[PDB]
Amino acid sequence: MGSSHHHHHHSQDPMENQPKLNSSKEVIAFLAERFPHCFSAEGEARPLKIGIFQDLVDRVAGEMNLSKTQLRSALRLYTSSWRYLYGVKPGATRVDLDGNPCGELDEQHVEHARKQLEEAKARVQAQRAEQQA
Repeated sequence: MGSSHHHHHHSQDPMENQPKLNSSKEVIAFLAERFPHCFSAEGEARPLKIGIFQDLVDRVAGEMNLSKTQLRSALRLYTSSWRYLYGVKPGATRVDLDGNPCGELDEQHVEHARKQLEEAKARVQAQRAEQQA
């Protein structure tokens, strides 16, 4: 069974590809089992891009449980996470799923992206609680 044979790459992820993606959340999780650099699953998120999705989709998609758009949505879900934009605006992503900053940036420029959350934070702020975990 399975369309893609010797399909791309699974790691040694703790989450594992247990639930069949479910068209958003747990596909980050796939994304992450698949892309230990790009994605977490472990984690809330990490600075990603969005146009990555397309790249993903090279790789990701209907390997298990994706019809791309039910992945691009994952790439909405966790991308609406803050933890996502703890960098993401430029190549803050650091990945087009090989691990190039969507090849868009260096890191010393997504360095400021890395501080654009300090923009966020600083906007959010007030409470002791913000980046507290």
